Amino acid sequence: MTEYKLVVVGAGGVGKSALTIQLIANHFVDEYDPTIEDSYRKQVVIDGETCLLDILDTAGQEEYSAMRDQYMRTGEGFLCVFAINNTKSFEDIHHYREQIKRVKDSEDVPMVLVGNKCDLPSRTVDTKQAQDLARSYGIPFIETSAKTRQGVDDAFYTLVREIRKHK
Amino acid sequence: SLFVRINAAHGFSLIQVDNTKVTMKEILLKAVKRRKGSQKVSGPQYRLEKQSEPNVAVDLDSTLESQSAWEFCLVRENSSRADGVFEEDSQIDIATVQDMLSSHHYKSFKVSMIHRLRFTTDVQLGISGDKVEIDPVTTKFWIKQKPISIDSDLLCACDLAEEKSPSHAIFKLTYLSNHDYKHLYFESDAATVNEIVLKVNYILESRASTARADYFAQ
Ligand SMILES: Nc1nc2c(ncn2[C@@H]2O[C@H](COP(=O)(O)OP(=O)(O)NP(=O)(O)O)[C@@H](O)[C@H]2O)c(=O)[nH]1
Ligand SMILES: [Mg+2]
Repeated sequence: MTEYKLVVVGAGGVGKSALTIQLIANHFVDEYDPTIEDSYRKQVVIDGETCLLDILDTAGQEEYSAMRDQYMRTGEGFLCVFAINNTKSFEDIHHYREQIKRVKDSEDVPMVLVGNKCDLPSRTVDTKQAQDLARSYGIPFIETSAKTRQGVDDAFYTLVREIRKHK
Repeated sequence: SLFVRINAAHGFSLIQVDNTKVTMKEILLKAVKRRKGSQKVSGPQYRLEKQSEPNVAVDLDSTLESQSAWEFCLVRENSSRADGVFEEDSQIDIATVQDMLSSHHYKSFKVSMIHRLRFTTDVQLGISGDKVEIDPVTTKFWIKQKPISIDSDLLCACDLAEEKSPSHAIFKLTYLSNHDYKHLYFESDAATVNEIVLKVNYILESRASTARADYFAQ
């Protein structure tokens, strides 16, 4: 039983908690209750291997940024989430990767870029631009919708695969 | 604002509460909706246990103050805490977690400010994620000290300069003052200084753009 420790990071309101619960409880949380920190275990089969997913739902608010140093050392893969309707949540991805590579003191950390809320008609972040970012940082880019469950499973499973390649 | 940790069978949930007057039932309600996504009661009902007292159900109508605790176990009524996977010993203790989560929260400290390395003045030092304020506490034979407010973005460092005994410790506060760096020294008991130094350092690892220039100069 291999255990992968996953961490969902990103700016506030981009849907980190909604994606996590969509993976766990398979339904959409319409309320926006800001996260302090939450952990979830899920058992899943990925590419023929049954895996124990340790999921960490972190805070998008900077008031709780002092927690980031603890959860960034222990985590193995990081799900960097922005919302396609929030341009700065996309720009804030730069800060989140820099902190991850700084705390982990490594240049090659399992990571996946996730553009959430792809169901909305108010897109402001280019898929060319987001794809270009992920290519520049050498990580896969997935678009997701916690409302329609689009690519929710793919986003988490890809990060597990990125963790698995790393070892 | 106050924080409690709810431990469940599949993980932990950190919950923010307004105050200790909140009922344990409301805390239960928030934890279940967070753990399960929905407020739906579902077939199994849930109970809250004080972390120190296993297998015992908390009075849901009691206040959070009644419980002299900040960590609770969320357990289904049909099951036991021992059937879960969480309630781990690798997790950071709750008091430290509350300290990290409360860094931006305003808190004032009575400390002594050192001037010219030979004099002291009793000041009350208000610290928050917004600003650090230095104010006197309680005229022909006394001039009061000019009130000083330092915006958090101007702060560069807050370090423990010296620690001699639990009743004596000195820390240094560096900040940007019109393209020049001023240094402030304060003295208090070791416990008070350690809390202040740690509180500001949490704030510093939340902001940027002037500390890096200070560290580049160093
Ligand atoms: N239309 C739509 N709304 C979404 C989607 N994902 C999340 N939301 C909504 O966006 C809001 C914020 O979601 P939430 O998961 O709480 O965000 P977060 O990133 O966890 N916030 P925080 O960092 O404060 O914890 C909620 O109202 C939620 O319903 C999505 O894919 N589509
Ligand atoms: Mg959240």
